[PDB]
Amino acid sequence: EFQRKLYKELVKNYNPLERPVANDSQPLTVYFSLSLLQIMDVDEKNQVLTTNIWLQMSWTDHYLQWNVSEYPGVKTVRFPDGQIWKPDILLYNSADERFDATFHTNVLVNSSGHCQYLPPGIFKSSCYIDVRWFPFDVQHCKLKFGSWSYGGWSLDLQMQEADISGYIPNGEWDLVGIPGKRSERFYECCKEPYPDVTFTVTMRRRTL
Amino acid sequence: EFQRKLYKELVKNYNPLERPVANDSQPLTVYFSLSLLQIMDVDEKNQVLTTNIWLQMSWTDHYLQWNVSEYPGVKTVRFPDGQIWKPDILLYNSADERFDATFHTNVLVNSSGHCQYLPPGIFKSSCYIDVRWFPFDVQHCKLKFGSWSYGGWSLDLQMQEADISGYIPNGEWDLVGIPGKRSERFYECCKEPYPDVTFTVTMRRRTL
Amino acid sequence: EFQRKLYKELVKNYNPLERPVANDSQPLTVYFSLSLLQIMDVDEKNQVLTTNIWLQMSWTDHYLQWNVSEYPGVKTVRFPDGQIWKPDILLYNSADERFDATFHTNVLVNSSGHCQYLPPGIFKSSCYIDVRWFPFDVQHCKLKFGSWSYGGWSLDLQMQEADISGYIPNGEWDLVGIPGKRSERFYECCKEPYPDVTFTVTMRRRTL
Amino acid sequence: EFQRKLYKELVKNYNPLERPVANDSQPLTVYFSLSLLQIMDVDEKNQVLTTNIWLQMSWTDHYLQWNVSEYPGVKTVRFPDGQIWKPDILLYNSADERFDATFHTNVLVNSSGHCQYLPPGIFKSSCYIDVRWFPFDVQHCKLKFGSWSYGGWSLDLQMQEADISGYIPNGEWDLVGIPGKRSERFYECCKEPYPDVTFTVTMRRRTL
Amino acid sequence: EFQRKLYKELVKNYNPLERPVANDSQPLTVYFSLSLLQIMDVDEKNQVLTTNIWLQMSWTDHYLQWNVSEYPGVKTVRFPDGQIWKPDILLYNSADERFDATFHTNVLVNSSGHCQYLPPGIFKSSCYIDVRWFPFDVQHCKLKFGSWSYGGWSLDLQMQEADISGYIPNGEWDLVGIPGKRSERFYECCKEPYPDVTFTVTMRRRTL
Amino acid sequence: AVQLQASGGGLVQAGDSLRLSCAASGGTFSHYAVGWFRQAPGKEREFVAAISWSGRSTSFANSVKGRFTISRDSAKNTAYLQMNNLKPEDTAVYCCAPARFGTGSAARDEYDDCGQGTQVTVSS
Amino acid sequence: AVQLQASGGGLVQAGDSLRLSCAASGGTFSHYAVGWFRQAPGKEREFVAAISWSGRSTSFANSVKGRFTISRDSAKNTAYLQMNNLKPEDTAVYCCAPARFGTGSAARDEYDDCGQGTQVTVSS
Amino acid sequence: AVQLQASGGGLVQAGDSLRLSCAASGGTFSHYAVGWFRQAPGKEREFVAAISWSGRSTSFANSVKGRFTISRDSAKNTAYLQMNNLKPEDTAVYCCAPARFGTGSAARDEYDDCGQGTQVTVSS
Amino acid sequence: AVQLQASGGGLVQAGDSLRLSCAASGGTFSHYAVGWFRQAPGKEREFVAAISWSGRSTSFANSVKGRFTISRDSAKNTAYLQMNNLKPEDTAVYCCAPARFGTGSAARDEYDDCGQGTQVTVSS
Amino acid sequence: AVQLQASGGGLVQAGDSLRLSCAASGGTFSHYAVGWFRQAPGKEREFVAAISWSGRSTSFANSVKGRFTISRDSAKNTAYLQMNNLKPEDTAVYCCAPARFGTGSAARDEYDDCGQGTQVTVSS
Ligand SMILES: *[C@@H]1O[C@H](CO)[C@@H](O[C@@H]2O[C@H](CO)[C@@H](O)[C@H](O)[C@H]2NC(C)=O)[C@H](O)[C@H]1NC(C)=O
Ligand SMILES: *[C@@H]1O[C@H](CO)[C@@H](O[C@@H]2O[C@H](CO)[C@@H](O)[C@H](O)[C@H]2NC(C)=O)[C@H](O)[C@H]1NC(C)=O
Ligand SMILES: *[C@@H]1O[C@H](CO)[C@@H](O[C@@H]2O[C@H](CO)[C@@H](O)[C@H](O)[C@H]2NC(C)=O)[C@H](O)[C@H]1NC(C)=O
Ligand SMILES: *[C@@H]1O[C@H](CO)[C@@H](O[C@@H]2O[C@H](CO)[C@@H](O)[C@H](O)[C@H]2NC(C)=O)[C@H](O)[C@H]1NC(C)=O
Ligand SMILES: *[C@@H]1O[C@H](CO)[C@@H](O[C@@H]2O[C@H](CO)[C@@H](O)[C@H](O)[C@H]2NC(C)=O)[C@H](O)[C@H]1NC(C)=O
Ligand SMILES: *[C@@H]1O[C@H](CO)[C@@H](O)[C@H](O)[C@H]1NC(C)=O
Ligand SMILES: *[C@@H]1O[C@H](CO)[C@@H](O)[C@H](O)[C@H]1NC(C)=O
Ligand SMILES: *[C@@H]1O[C@H](CO)[C@@H](O)[C@H](O)[C@H]1NC(C)=O
Ligand SMILES: *[C@@H]1O[C@H](CO)[C@@H](O)[C@H](O)[C@H]1NC(C)=O
Ligand SMILES: *[C@@H]1O[C@H](CO)[C@@H](O)[C@H](O)[C@H]1NC(C)=O
Ligand SMILES: *[C@@H]1O[C@H](CO)[C@@H](O)[C@H](O)[C@H]1NC(C)=O
Ligand SMILES: *[C@@H]1O[C@H](CO)[C@@H](O)[C@H](O)[C@H]1NC(C)=O
Ligand SMILES: *[C@@H]1O[C@H](CO)[C@@H](O)[C@H](O)[C@H]1NC(C)=O
Ligand SMILES: *[C@@H]1O[C@H](CO)[C@@H](O)[C@H](O)[C@H]1NC(C)=O
Ligand SMILES: *[C@@H]1O[C@H](CO)[C@@H](O)[C@H](O)[C@H]1NC(C)=O
Ligand SMILES: CN1CCC[C@H]1c1cccnc1
Ligand SMILES: CN1CCC[C@H]1c1cccnc1
Ligand SMILES: CN1CCC[C@H]1c1cccnc1
Ligand SMILES: CN1CCC[C@H]1c1cccnc1
Ligand SMILES: CN1CCC[C@H]1c1cccnc1
Repeated sequence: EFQRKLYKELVKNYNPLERPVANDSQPLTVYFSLSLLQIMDVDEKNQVLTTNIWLQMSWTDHYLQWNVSEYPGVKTVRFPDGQIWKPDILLYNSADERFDATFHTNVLVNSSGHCQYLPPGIFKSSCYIDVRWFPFDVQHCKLKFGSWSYGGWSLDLQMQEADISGYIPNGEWDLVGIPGKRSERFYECCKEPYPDVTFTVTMRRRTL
Repeated sequence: EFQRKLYKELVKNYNPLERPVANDSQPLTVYFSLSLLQIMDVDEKNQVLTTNIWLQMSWTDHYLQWNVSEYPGVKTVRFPDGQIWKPDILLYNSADERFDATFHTNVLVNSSGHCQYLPPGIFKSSCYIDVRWFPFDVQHCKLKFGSWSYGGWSLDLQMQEADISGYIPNGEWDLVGIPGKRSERFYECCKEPYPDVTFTVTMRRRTL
Repeated sequence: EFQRKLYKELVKNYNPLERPVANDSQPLTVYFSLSLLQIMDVDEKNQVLTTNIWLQMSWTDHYLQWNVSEYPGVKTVRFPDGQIWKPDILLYNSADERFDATFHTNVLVNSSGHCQYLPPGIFKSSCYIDVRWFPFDVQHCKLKFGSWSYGGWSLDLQMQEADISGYIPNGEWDLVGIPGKRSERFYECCKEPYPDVTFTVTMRRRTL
Repeated sequence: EFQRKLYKELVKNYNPLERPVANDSQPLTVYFSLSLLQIMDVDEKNQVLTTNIWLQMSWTDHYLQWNVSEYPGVKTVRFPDGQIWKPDILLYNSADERFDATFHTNVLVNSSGHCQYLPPGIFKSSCYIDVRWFPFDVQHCKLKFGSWSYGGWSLDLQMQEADISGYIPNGEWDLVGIPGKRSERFYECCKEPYPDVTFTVTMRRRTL
Repeated sequence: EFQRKLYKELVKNYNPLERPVANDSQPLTVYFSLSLLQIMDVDEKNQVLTTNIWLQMSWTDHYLQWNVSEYPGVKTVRFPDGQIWKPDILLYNSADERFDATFHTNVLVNSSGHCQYLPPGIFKSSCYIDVRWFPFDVQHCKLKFGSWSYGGWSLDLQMQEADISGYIPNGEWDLVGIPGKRSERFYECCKEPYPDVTFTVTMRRRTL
Repeated sequence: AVQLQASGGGLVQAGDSLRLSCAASGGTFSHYAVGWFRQAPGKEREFVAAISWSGRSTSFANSVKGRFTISRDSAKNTAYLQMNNLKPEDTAVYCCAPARFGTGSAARDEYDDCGQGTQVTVSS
Repeated sequence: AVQLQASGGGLVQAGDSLRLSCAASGGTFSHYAVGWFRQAPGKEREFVAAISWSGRSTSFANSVKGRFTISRDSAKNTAYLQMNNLKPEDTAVYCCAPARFGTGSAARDEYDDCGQGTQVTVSS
Repeated sequence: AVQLQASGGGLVQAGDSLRLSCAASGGTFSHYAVGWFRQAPGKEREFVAAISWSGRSTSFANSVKGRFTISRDSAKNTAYLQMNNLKPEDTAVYCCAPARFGTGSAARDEYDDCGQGTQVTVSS
Repeated sequence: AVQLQASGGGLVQAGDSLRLSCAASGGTFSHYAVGWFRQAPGKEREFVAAISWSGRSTSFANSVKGRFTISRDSAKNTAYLQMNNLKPEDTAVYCCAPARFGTGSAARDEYDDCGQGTQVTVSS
Repeated sequence: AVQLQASGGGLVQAGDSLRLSCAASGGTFSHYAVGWFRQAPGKEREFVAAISWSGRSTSFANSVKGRFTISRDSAKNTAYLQMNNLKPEDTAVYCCAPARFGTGSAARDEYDDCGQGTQVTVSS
């Protein structure tokens, strides 16, 4: 059995608290993307938007690598939560009581050390709905994601276009697009800049 | 006492993170089935369906085997959660805030290494209800289950017919049938196909 | 100090995953009983009954025994959850989202190895309420309890009469009795029969 | 550093499952008291009372002692949950779904081995509200606390007067007093008597 | 790799239960501050205020220090919950059922041993709303934070001005200011004074 | 049974039989298993034979499989080890160890510290 | 009591009595138990006798069960071991070890490192 | 297979071949791996060769890489070790140990206690 | 301080004094404690003396309590051990070991591996 | 790289130089660190020198700090240890051990079992 040998070899000397970088003097690049599937509800009185979304995070470990010729039949491995390093990506404008509303799943790694992480969830965010132009109006709701404890010089966050291939049309609202933008801000807490990624919903009310 | 000896022998060198396959070059076959017991509620305003369901997963381990002649009186063992490998079957179209709403129970294994897993739960899923034909209409609600991190070439998912022997008739809706279908899809995240199983509810409103 | 010595001696070689039987070829006898204290609510629209109930489970371990003459002053011990074997008794017709709604407490054992377990809880179950005879009618609500992974030949479940000594009368419903019955059923999942215990509420509406 | 030495010395040979008594043949004395801060809500339809309360439990360990002259600068220590023995005091007439609604905090111990425990919480209990004398009436709501697995001969529970110094007056109800009483009862489950402490709210409706 | 070496060196002999002080005879100074971002809701009937807030706690460890010249490329480290000492700051006037409603995140430490902790959350607190001057009135809601088990002589709590740079204006209420004040009180439980920090909301209703 | 003490050693000639008795004291003898170990003059401790707490399971070494036997007696709180056709390489110190509700296996992690044993010597 | 030191060794003749004293220092002597071990010239360390922190429980070996005795004295922070009818095989180094709130058992995992002991020799 | 016993030792001359057989008993032989160790007169135990439970993986030492070979036989529940071109430094005691579903590696933490081995001596 | 090296050994006459120096390198010397151990020719390693990272706590053995002393010097990153009135039984190898933020206790689990020590011999 | 084997030993005269080579096989040599240990005739194993998996970190003992050097070569999957000005006390057996993504430190818990080493002797 080669899977047992591979797992035992990989687990050796691994520390989940260490950022999987090879130089320690350069930031680790992480690619972030979104996949919306359904706008479950749009609350006007409470200014809350509910949607079903899958997150997509991609990076490289450099510590989980092996030669496939020495472990025939093994090309990918999966690790549960709390056993390998994972980015702490959070939604800034969260309206849920728990704040974080993501279901943790396994992380998949291939021979080259490339790690992918796609947690599904139902996210509630605070959005401002304008009803001045009731019959005809376009609403813009923003979702802001970013690392909470990792800033610049440590984690370089890059954006990828959102996927709407599996989107399920809503009976009362029509989606126009989900543009994304990457920004970098300064906070009074620290002098280190922090990047973030913001996506726009761009909903439109149906006149019926 | 033979139960202690059997448990101690089985626990040796076991790794929950390893797929219990004997070749590592062939997929592990898992049989999946459903057992509905009651349609607790059908929400039209929120487009949500609530039901009581038992899942049924069957597979083989090849690592939990023993000769019954050497352990007289012992023919089955039970393992709690987190101590043996288990499929990560999830409902794609989940409407619950927790996403996963299954109560974890023990896994039963017999002398041949056959493992069964029947978690009960109350599942909430998003369904579209059409009220155009209010007095007379048939509603189709789909429940889609699949592995989240295990795709083709690793886990071969097979379907079994749903059981409705213990179904409790509802006072407002009548069940016509629960057909099931197995499909295979491609996702932009990975080039590996992923199978899934979809069941249909086929409810009908009672004219009273 | 004798309590430390007794605990250290008892903990040796104990495995929580092993059924505390002395032969391995005979079922372990478990006595089950109920204690209702208050019918908090009766929901007609949702067909749900809420009550406050204490469960009572009694059995024998055969692994937790000592001579009181060698440990003077010690006659009982208490073990928390997850450190000793416990029956997996569950309510089949549960309506709560969590399914299981029991608060885990300590298990008390005396010198002879007799274990008692009395978890309190607030249980929600699905009951059918008939309002055809609105002013005068008797409602029968059934609560079904049973082992989920232990069937016949392993766990012999016996019933004891319910206790209503501490029952608090309700201002809108009157209790007539709580009869209990033990049954044995066959399920399509396995060929091994499974026993269960069912209790009836027998409520009556007050004419005011 | 003396704090590290003190902690390391104290942790040796300590067993959280052992009652911190010096004789094993005498009950451990525990003093119990309450501190109400606000009557957040009084529900008449559901017969439920919500309040903000701090519990106060005081006892002695006899295992956590040291000479302050050998550890200069150290006079108190704090232990988290699950690392030292704690009484299992619970509210019998609980209406919350979780049953237990107390936030666990640290336990403080001084040089003599005296342990104090003051958990805050918001408690929901079932109370009967009589509206026959609507404009003028006094409502009595009882809160009953007691040990669940420790009875007589093991834990001697004593009562202390409730503290209302920090009480915040309510705009619709006026508090008259919170008398307390200690009682001892027998239950059909065991032949060992169990003590309990009951407090009364004594609310009055404001005529406006 | 220097990050692994630094983590392994730091973890040695560390005890999370010890207050990171160098003398044991002087209090540890902790700076506390608040950052409000949005007044999500103001409930008048239930006397509850909901807001989105980030807490800011700053202190020094004296046990997590290193020479940057011996670990080139490493200038900061991050520790998860439960692995290092953290202040037990809680909100006294909490109205949430869980009482504590803070999402735990990592703690960041730089070469000098300075630790920062900024948990985000949605806090519910009990506030009194006066509607006598309905069209025109200013409401004062107080938020009180303090250490629960650490009093004077152990933890010296200092206050810092609140940050409102990222505040999002509300459509129905206008913020005037968030003054803060540090106080010290005596409780009947202990003779040791306890400090606390109170912030005021100072909301005003918009006349539209 | 908490404290086990072995006895019955002595000097015997090659090809003879010997009976060793391990007596229990300090607890209930029916709640523990009995295991036998040999120390040898200049070698390490080695398992010899073991019996479960109920007497339904027994285990032996490979060089002792056919010549030794083990039995229980709860009335006298004594375990008996019978050795037949002794050989010169059997000269060593035999020690008796308890195991609470043991399965009578060769694993050394389920036993407690052995007591003071008995020396036996075989002369050619 | 944190740091225990044994004394009272010497040369004695077979059949005589000897009294060894283990004195405590560095902490509260009433919070710890006392255990005695023998090193022997070429053998391993072996338990001899032990007494609980309160003096209500005592434990002895099997070859010392009837000849040795153990007592406590909190006034002088001293544990006393009395040996009667000494035998030639009792010549060894005796060491004293503490155990915080110990039960006076033979388990070696509840004791701390032994100190520098006292040598005793018995001449036939 | 639960209990493994090695045999086939003897006296051989330098440059000859030898075949050792490890027989299994007490369980299913196809569920365990087989590992070989050498004790040596005054040195510590050292790994020699190992084979996985399915026979698809093998491992050897560095001084034995080219001269030894390992094979399985489930019909007779026996593992065979063939040694060719023996050398004077190969004189030692060889022991056989099982490993449940082992990968045939040199790690010592996945094996059970070795049994009583066979002595082999090589004369120049 | 990460890497500690001891020096100052030599040959001395009974009743004389000796000063040993343990120098630190590879890290901050003020973040670690220093402990001294003796190896002895045919005995096991034994603790001798220790000092906390701040110098406010010290610990000594029982046979060295009155004759030895320990001091720190952060300027030279050196710990000094002064031995007075040496005795013939003090001839051994002395080694110096670090402990990160240690309390200067005798516990061996809070120290790191000792380095190469210095041999000292006392002649009667 | 999974399996490391050392070579290059021999007999040399005091004051000469020697080059030892540790070759890797069985895996990727760039994913592991290399550590050197000395066994000595009658002493215990001791660390000598170590190099990280990337070659950016090195560690040496105190008696070898100035005379030895360590280098890597991924092309030949070989680590080289150069010893200059050998001394009589350097006669011992040198063994090479791997460490997956090691930091080149002296800690023994991050290394795997050493292989069969090479004997080197220095004559005055
Ligand atoms: C493991 O996966 C990675 C990434 O999928 C493969 O490396 C390349 O990664 C970039 C993005 O970082 C892709 O655009 C390339 O297509 C990837 N190369 C491919 C797919 O050949 C890496 O090759 C994979 N390792 C394997 C297949 O053994
Ligand atoms: C253990 O259970 C398995 C499966 O129930 C038995 O193997 C066969 O499995 C297939 C399905 O994979 C069934 O259709 C067969 O009926 C099973 N054989 C039977 C029931 O004889 C296996 O035999 C069982 N092991 C036992 C009973 O020792
Ligand atoms: C420990 O408790 C058990 C059960 O309570 C006692 O054994 C008997 O158990 C049956 C039910 O299984 C009761 O009807 C008997 O009354 C019990 N015997 C009694 C109460 O004497 C057992 O005796 C108890 N052990 C003690 C008291 O040492
Ligand atoms: C530790 O606290 C206890 C209790 O607070 C002190 O012992 C006495 O306890 C009783 C109640 O059990 C109080 O009424 C006394 O006032 C306490 N004595 C005092 C306060 O002197 C004990 O003295 C405290 N230990 C100290 C201060 O070292
Ligand atoms: C680590 O951070 C601390 C605090 O940020 C720096 O020490 C000083 O801390 C005070 C507040 O306690 C600040 O007002 C000073 O500005 C800080 N000094 C600075 C920023 O130079 C400490 O210098 C930092 N260590 C580094 C940068 O290596
Ligand atoms: C790490 O990055 C720095 C600059 O960011 C560079 O100078 C250095 O060479 C890098 N490390 C290595 C090993 O090349
Ligand atoms: C993997 O191993 C094979 C077999 O030794 C070898 O040919 C190949 O080069 C290795 N792969 C890499 C990337 O070194
Ligand atoms: C594993 O499967 C492959 C093809 O899927 C096959 O060639 C190989 O023989 C199988 N393994 C064994 C041990 O037969
Ligand atoms: C189980 O053991 C018995 C007794 O040795 C044997 O006859 C039988 O063949 C074994 N079963 C298998 C499947 O080998
Ligand atoms: C176990 O039960 C079987 C029958 O159920 C019986 O034949 C056997 O004797 C019992 N065990 C013992 C040890 O008596
Ligand atoms: C318990 O111990 C006492 C004292 O040795 C003994 O008399 C009694 O018989 C024992 N109890 C049992 C059930 O053996
Ligand atoms: C324990 O209490 C009993 C009576 O309750 C008493 O006889 C006994 O003496 C007490 N223990 C001690 C050590 O005094
Ligand atoms: C604490 O230690 C000091 C110093 O040895 C001593 O004087 C005092 O009596 C001790 N306290 C107690 C309660 O023994
Ligand atoms: C600790 O503080 C006290 C007074 O608070 C002071 O006397 C003492 O010197 C301080 N400790 C040190 C090591 O200076
Ligand atoms: C850090 O190390 C460098 C190099 O040895 C040294 O020059 C510097 O003084 C050190 N820093 C401190 C604060 O001692
Ligand atoms: C960038 N983060 C998001 C808001 C707070 C800030 C932060 C900075 C340092 C540690 N934790 C959080
Ligand atoms: C097939 N899965 C279900 C949707 C996401 C996808 C996936 C792929 C890889 C890792 N995790 C999830
Ligand atoms: C008897 N149980 C209740 C319903 C499912 C069934 C069962 C059988 C085997 C394993 N788990 C559950
Ligand atoms: C006194 N307790 C409160 C009600 C149940 C009873 C009890 C008795 C024994 C074990 N657990 C609970
Ligand atoms: C100061 N705290 C806040 C209220 C209770 C008090 C307290 C005192 C001692 C231990 N826990 C809590």
